[PDB]
Amino acid sequence: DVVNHNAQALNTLVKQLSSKFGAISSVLNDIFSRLDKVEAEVQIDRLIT
Amino acid sequence: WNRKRISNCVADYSVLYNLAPFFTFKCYGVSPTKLNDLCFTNVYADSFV
Amino acid sequence: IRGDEVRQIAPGQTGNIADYNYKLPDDFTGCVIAWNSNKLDSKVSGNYNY
Repeated sequence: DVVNHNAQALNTLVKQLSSKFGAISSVLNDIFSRLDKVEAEVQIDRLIT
Repeated sequence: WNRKRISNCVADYSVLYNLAPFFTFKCYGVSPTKLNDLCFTNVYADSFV
Repeated sequence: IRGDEVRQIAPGQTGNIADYNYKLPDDFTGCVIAWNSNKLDSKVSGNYNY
């Protein structure tokens, strides 16, 4: 259980990077490329939070 | 609903930005100012009056 | 500026005036003011000074 919990928490932390958190995309560079700096910052603030 | 299909093209938007008859650029999901940097699979046009 | 192009003045925009003539920074704090000038700038048979 000590091995499995420490593996499972790291797997969850890795898999959580595909989430959008209400933004348009989970890919960081796509928001920068598809939007200008007025709304790219407010879209990536959700990802950072 | 006569739709024009754009597949094999080099979409130069300098026509769209450097000519007089253009009024609104209402783009949803993408910024019009960065349209010359991206790529698209298939473009479709609905041109009516 | 010709009227149909007056929307080109914004932080982060492209076009003729927006690129080759007048670039605004993305962190611009200020105001942009425009009004029609048919009384003065528009002349008979074209005003070619601009």
